[PDB]
Amino acid sequence: QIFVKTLTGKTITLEVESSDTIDNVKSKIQDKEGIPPDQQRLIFAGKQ
Amino acid sequence: EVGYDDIGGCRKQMAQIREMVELPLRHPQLFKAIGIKPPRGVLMYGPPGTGKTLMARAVANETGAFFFLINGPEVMSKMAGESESNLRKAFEEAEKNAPAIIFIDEIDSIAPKRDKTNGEVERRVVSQLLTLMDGMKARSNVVVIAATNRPNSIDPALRRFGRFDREVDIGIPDATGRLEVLRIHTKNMKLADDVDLEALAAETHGYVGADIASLCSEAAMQQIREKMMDNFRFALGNSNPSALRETVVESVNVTWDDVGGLDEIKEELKETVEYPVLHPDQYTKFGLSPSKGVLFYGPPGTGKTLLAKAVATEVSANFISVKGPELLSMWYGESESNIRDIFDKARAAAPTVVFLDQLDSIAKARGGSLGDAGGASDRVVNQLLTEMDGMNAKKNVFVIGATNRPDQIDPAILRPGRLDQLIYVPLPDENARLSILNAQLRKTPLEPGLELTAIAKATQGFSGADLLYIVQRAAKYAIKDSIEAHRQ
Amino acid sequence: EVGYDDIGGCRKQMAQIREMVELPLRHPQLFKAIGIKPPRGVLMYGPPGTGKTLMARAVANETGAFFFLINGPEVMSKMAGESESNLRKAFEEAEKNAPAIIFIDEIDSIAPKRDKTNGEVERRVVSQLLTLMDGMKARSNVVVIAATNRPNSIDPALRRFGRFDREVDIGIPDATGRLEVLRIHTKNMKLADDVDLEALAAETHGYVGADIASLCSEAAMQQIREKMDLDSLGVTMDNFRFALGNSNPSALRETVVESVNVTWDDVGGLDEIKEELKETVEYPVLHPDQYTKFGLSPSKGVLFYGPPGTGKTLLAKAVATEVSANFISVKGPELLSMWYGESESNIRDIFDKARAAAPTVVFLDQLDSIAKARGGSLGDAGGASDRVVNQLLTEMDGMNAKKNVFVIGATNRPDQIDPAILRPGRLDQLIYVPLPDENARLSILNAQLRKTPLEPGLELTAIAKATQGFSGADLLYIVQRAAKYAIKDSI
Amino acid sequence: LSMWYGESESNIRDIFDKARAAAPTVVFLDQLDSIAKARGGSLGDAGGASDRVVNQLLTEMDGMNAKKNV
Amino acid sequence: LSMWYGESESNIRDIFDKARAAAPTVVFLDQLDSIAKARGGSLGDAGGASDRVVNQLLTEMDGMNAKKNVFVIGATNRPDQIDPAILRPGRLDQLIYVPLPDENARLSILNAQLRKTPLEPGLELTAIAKATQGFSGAD
Amino acid sequence: NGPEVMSKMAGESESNLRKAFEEAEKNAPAIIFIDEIDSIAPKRDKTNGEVERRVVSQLLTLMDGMKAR
Amino acid sequence: NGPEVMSKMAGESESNLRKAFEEAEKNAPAIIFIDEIDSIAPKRDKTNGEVERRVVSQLLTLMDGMKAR
Amino acid sequence: ADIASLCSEAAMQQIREKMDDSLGVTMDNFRFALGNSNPSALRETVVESVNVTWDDVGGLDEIKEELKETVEYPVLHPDQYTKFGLSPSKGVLFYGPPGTGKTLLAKAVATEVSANFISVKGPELLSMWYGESESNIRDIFDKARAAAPTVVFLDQLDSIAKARGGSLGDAGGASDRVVNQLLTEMDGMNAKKNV
Amino acid sequence: LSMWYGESESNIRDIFDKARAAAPTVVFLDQLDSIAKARGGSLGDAGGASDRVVNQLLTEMDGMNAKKNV
Amino acid sequence: NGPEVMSKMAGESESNLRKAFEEAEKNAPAIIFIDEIDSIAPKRDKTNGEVERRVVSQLLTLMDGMKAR
Ligand SMILES: Nc1ncnc2c1ncn2[C@@H]1O[C@H](COP(=O)(O)OP(=O)(O)OP(=O)(O)O)[C@@H](O)[C@H]1O
Ligand SMILES: Nc1ncnc2c1ncn2[C@@H]1O[C@H](COP(=O)(O)OP(=O)(O)OP(=O)(O)O)[C@@H](O)[C@H]1O
Ligand SMILES: Nc1ncnc2c1ncn2[C@@H]1O[C@H](COP(=O)(O)OP(=O)(O)OP(=O)(O)O)[C@@H](O)[C@H]1O
Ligand SMILES: Nc1ncnc2c1ncn2[C@@H]1O[C@H](COP(=O)(O)OP(=O)(O)OP(=O)(O)O)[C@@H](O)[C@H]1O
Repeated sequence: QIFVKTLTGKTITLEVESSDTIDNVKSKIQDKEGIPPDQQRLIFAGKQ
Repeated sequence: EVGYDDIGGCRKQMAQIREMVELPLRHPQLFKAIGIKPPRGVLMYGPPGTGKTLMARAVANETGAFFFLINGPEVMSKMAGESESNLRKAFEEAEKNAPAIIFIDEIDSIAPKRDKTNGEVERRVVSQLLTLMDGMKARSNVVVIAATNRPNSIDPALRRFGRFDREVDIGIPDATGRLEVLRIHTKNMKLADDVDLEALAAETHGYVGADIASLCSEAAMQQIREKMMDNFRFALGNSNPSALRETVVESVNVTWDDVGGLDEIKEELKETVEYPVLHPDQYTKFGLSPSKGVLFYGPPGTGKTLLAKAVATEVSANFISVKGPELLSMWYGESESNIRDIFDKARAAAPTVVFLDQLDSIAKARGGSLGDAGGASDRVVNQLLTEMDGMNAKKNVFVIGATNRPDQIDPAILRPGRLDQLIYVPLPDENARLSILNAQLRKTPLEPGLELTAIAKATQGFSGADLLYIVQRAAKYAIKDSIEAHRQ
Repeated sequence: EVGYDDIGGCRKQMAQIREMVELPLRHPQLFKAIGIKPPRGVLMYGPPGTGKTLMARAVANETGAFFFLINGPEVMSKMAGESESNLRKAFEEAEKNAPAIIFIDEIDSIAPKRDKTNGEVERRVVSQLLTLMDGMKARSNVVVIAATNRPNSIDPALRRFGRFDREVDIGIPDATGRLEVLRIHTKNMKLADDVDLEALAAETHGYVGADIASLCSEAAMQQIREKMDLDSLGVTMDNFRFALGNSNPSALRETVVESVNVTWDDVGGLDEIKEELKETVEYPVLHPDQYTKFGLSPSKGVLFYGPPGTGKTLLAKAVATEVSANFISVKGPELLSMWYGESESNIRDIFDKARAAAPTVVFLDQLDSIAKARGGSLGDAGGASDRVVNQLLTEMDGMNAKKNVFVIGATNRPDQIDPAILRPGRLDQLIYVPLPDENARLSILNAQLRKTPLEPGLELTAIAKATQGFSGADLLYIVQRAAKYAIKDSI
Repeated sequence: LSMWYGESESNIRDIFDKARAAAPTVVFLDQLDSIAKARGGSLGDAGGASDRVVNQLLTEMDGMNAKKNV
Repeated sequence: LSMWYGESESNIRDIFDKARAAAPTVVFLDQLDSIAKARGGSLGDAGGASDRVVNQLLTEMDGMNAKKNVFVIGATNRPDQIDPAILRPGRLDQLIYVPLPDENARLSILNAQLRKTPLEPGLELTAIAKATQGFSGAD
Repeated sequence: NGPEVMSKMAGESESNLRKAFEEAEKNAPAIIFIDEIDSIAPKRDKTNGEVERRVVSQLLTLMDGMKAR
Repeated sequence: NGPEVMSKMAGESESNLRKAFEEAEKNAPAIIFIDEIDSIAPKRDKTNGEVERRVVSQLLTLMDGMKAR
Repeated sequence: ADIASLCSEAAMQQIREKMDDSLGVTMDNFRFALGNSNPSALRETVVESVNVTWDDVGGLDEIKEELKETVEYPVLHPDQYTKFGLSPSKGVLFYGPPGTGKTLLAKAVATEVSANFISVKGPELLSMWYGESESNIRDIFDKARAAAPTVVFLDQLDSIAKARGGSLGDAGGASDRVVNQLLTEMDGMNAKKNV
Repeated sequence: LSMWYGESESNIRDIFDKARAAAPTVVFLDQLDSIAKARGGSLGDAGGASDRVVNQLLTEMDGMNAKKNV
Repeated sequence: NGPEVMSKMAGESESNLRKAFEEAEKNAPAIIFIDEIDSIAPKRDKTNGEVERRVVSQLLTLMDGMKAR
């Protein structure tokens, strides 16, 4: 004719937010982004 | 594209809504002449599926204003960083294209209450709504409309002042309310002349407005299947009504005609539970209004609960069907607490009849002994000595009580502050035996040669439930008379 | 923007709070050549709707200082301890501009007392606020004010010398303070000749100020309700009377805490207990120095027991009307909780509100569920029914005598109660309430006949002479039976 | 039975919902000499608990859905 | 026990260990029927919910010596409602019983609690105390 | 200070502790006063997350490195 | 499958849900088979937290605007 | 794996008292490993079959043939119970003077049937708590189905007439959670692996 | 043996490591009538000592041989 | 040492443990003395966690996995 009562407790979280390895950024630089319409980029030649 | 004429029942509340969200938007200069600011927040509640989301879309298309929508369980499921910017984007876009309304639904999922079970987020989103709503009142044509299911799980900081001050209670419709939505949902189905509308609405008696679209499509699908129109009664036997396993059950439609006799109880129940709920103008100048408690005692099977659902369907109010051992008593403290929220629910849905059975246990709760329980059946009567007379003039509730042992009545429960009106339910005499049994074989297509006066002469000390076995045995052998009629 | 004249009713607390903000900023030379340092923290606390954030914005715009705002649930992070970096970010930004003022509302939401959590990041959040306020060596630059609702849920480390001292309670404007609130809100609305603000504050008990602004707005809704739709509306006296009954006061949290609108002569008979009730808290409040002169503490508790229905709810709530003190309403097993550890702290917060709302009136009903003189029935469980009675017997002894604390009883069983419950010094006067005789049962029916227009041809003592040992509630059953027997033809 | 206190009435109505969901079902109550014997004879502490356990099935006999062939 | 985790005897651990570090410090103990009533009995606690109260009250007795000035006083209204291991030998070998004040002591009680009063000495306080036989100092 | 450490991102509270003890011994004599150390090192049964274990083991390692007088 | 698509991100499970219904529109008749509804929509009596009600609100949203053919 | 630690620890003790090819390992090094062993599997019922003969006990030869005519015939061929429509036995009993060597009688029944033997203790029906008196007595039963053929031993069967009406609020699985399941678990067999 | 849960059997685990790793050992328990309140009394003809600590005691006190010197 | 492993994160602590066993293999005979194994390997069943089976599972496949005599 009796009872059992017990509560609980929690811990939410911690974070660091660590990212961006160096090998991904070196590949991130050597690319293209697009050029409007007529914004050619050119070639050039010389030094015969 | 819905309009004003698509829903009814809450027309008394629909008229006061049209002066709350259309009058400050169409005429904002009327509040300038009176000086005060127009109200910003009005919320709605009730059972879900009475058209809470369809009501906001009806008044939006009938005004031509901007209609912004933020869903409850959608924007709160993010990682507590984009919800505060979505609410900042909500009020900024509504200010740009004024006049505008803002409809939100399921605000209990956004704004819960603070309780002992801490561990949720419960912050950073509703506090963003607090600092956003208290401003913006520089005669801007913007209003916010909230919608929820449980109106008491909301945080009390919202319903204080200036944020959500006006409330409306769109509940279940009446018998004429379901009759109006039956004509709406059957405007396109080519029915015949055999269907009824008043009898089809009266045979439902507990159906929420979302069921009317489902019950019409179930009967229409049955009519399609017979090609390779009274199929509405087939749809009630197949489909389950909404609010399935709650305390709002209504499936037995026994009225005061189907129950006979006991004229010292029918007029003595009309004196107490129909007079303050219909004519309260005389009760405010002739003492205190309500006569809540009433007791029923007598022999077993004397017709106690036969009149329980009969009075509950006469005024068409709610019927709290709490059984005898409903004090579940899983521990030591919740056994006195689970009886209090059902009393507060009776005050919210007032007037509403509440039923109990044999909960008088303070005569056995003597002081200073050894044989006793661990906190139940001796301290739950101390809660019964303080939660029964918790009355209010704006509710006029009433509670019935049926027992079969009037010798164990507590000396503190037979009091005018408790259930005081005790009425002995006697045996049905020779005049009441005909009034009970003839109303029960009304559904039987019987022959009129057999009169029940011979049954009343053969039953002298029989109860009415024992007479119900006689018409059951007469019907069970009429089934056997019908079984041996189609095989030959 | 609002100003100093924007809010009234708290004129004593306005002049008190104006000293600690103007003197460190306008004339700081008074703190020189006196040795001491000007304080920083001001603590406001009270019920919601009293105008805590209104008083904070009014003192900011009237001085032109660098006002700042720190919200409770906003700056509370779980990422990497960002709440500890954003509190010190707000302190250095307020230190860059002189003079400045910051405001932290709902300070109980940010790092409360550790009776529940005790292990989360909020233990290290409050200790960040300890070293931030104590490291404010910049004299006469930053003044911090705070606002909350419960001063007992906060950690007691804030109430110290350095960070947060000089607390002030924003009370309830009862001494014609609601007239000043009605003068502010109704000065912009168009008025008529029949209205009078003096005939509104006397009937609005409580009414901290937020519902008064809701009352004049709802009275404007009743005025525009009759317009079916160049315009002259005004107001009337019936609009405020419509807003009294058709709108609830601040009682959505608890149903009745103030009164039930009774008086002295609503209990039938019992003129002897009306004389003995004048030795209760009506007596020693207006003269408390006589007990210090006579060198003895007053009476602490009077106990009552007897037949049920003889005035243990009418006289129990008549004390809340004869002095209009800070009444509370608590039931017997409603104090009993479902958790075992809450069994001793639930009486603690009730008694802590009694010493904080002095003068107050408390009561008890059905102490047989609370006393339990055997001390727990069987045992064997994780929790027992023995700490609920052994805590109030010691906590009621550890109270100050000059703080208007007392108890009054209402029971029906004189055997379940413990002998130490009826101990002198805690519950002194063993007064059994009696059944009324034939000389007192005439005014029992007259308690209901005061408000109803009874015909004088009917004899008042003819119905009262049918009682030969009845109770005081039984004559209410006659007028309740007559409430449904008088009409009978008007349907 | 009622081992602790009130631990039988919750274990009576817990089978009525699944008796009508997976219909046709029947329920076979057997050996009622432990419940249906105590109405006004046993007046002890176990008799006070006997008055709390017999009204659960007495109200469930007429409170059950009789149209779900149970 | 206000907190359900940890703060049951940890609020007493800074009373036991600091009594020998911050000596002299007198610790008073009362309300004995609300700490170890059902837990120390023959039936005890079954489940491990709150049986963590009768352990630190006993294991801090043998671990404490009389090096510094420590002093504890136990007082209750029911001496038999406490666990008998609190009355173990070596720690409670001196049992002092405070009796009921007799007729020669009840008259000086009325002269003690009437200290700061303007009492007229012409009356007899013995005649009030002579009618008190079963009436204690509370009466 | 106590609460001022551990409020960093991406795990640099250990480098702020390693540079604290390294820069002190470069210009000896030095005094390292750790104020509010109870907000840094709780017990192992009340641990919170993973960055609380990372700063109590950094402090226990770096405390043993001062045996060079 | 129920626990398969919902185990991805919130934006990832939405993109697979949105691209499946627009694919089913252009090849009518089509059958969209969903399994294990109980893992996506459990009862709300003690299941605290709000991560399950995000995806089931999008299922009832996309089941509406497909009325005609 | 414990054998692998037994041979290494006994050989290591032989190296200790040699230096202080001249090596030799005697039996007494393994006798030192017997007194220094590590019993790991202790909280599990014995699954191994035994080889004790019926002539180890004296007398009672009239009851060994009655048990041999009931259970060791259908385990080789169960066609005798199906040619006339019968069922095998579910539970046997022994009663008389207590503790007179009924454990070794329970050991010897697993030899004429050529099967294993499971030794469940007597007062374990009351010593096990709530859940332990129900789930643990059926967690060995399906384990006995995987280890078929086998036999299970029970003792102190006089609790059915004293622990039937369990309604007290002090005991857990020792009062009422035994009588509610022995009527079901004894008839809850599959009649195909012969437990 | 009257400590918190989980440590009430680890103390008897140390005397079993003293039977193996720190041999010899001597075990001694005094005042066997006070421990009967924790062990429990067997009543009637069907009883037993349903105790938390006697399961770890009685099983490993007989499994150790005479060479471990228990 | 014990707490110097837990002062780093999960990535570099496993790389430092692998480097210690490789240099001792070519320098046979060698003694790889580790200290404070309770901080690395506590009782796991009382706190069923993520990092309580991270560094000890990396050690167990490296301790039982090595075989070069
Ligand atoms: N007057 C009316 N009363 C009740 N139901 C109506 C009415 N008019 C239409 N209905 C039907 O009921 C449905 C309205 O349900 P609704 O869209 O409001 O769901 P809900 O669950 O109430 O909304 P929410 O998700 O916000 O709770 C419609 O689909 C419509 O067919
Ligand atoms: N006016 C009446 N008089 C007698 N019997 C009636 C009457 N009306 C209905 N009955 C029959 O009696 C039964 C009512 O049983 P109910 O359990 O509600 O009361 P009861 O028989 O007194 O039971 P209890 O003794 O437990 O209160 C119904 O099944 C019905 O057929
Ligand atoms: N002088 C005044 N005293 C009391 N109330 C006032 C006064 N002037 C206006 N009010 C009303 O009281 C309300 C002020 O409440 P406020 O906005 O401060 O809520 P609060 O709960 O005190 O703030 P916080 O959320 O910071 O605690 C206003 O809405 C206003 O209508
Ligand atoms: N002076 C009076 N004497 C007796 N009865 C009165 C008096 N004045 C009013 N009454 C009536 O008696 C009733 C008072 O009963 P009350 O609420 O005290 O019940 P109670 O059983 O005494 O309270 P409790 O539950 O605490 O025992 C009221 O309903 C009221 O109508």
